[PDB]
Amino acid sequence: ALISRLGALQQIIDDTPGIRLRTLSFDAARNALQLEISAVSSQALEQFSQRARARFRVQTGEMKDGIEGRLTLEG
Amino acid sequence: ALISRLGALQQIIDDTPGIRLRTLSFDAARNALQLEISAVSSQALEQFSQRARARFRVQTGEMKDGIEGRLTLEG
Repeated sequence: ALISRLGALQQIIDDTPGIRLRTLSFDAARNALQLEISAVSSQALEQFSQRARARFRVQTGEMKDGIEGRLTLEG
Repeated sequence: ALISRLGALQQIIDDTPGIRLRTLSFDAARNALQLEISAVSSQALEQFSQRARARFRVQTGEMKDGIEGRLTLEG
């Protein structure tokens, strides 16, 4: 649930140009994985959001020379 | 660094009676993995701390019906 989802997420990050993992947090009790993404542009972040949405449950939101994305996955 | 260390950590958690992962956080920039452990007792948390210390760099500290451990790994 954690280890296997992490590999999938890392694959999508790695496959997606213009994206880096900035931070990641996991809460066992909520079985929730919170991800903060750095992106070169809004276009790159949308590339990533829809790839993540294709594999997992949900779009990536928020956003803050400096674009960030927030994907809370639940399982 | 993240994916491979996670599997090692999960092995030690799983091998150690009386321990559960409560939360986990990773900061890419510090290449730092923060772990919060729930334990049945101080004895279980010491069992875990020394296993983690054997594989990684550092002892697990803090502590807070409710014992917790904090292992910040750096890589």
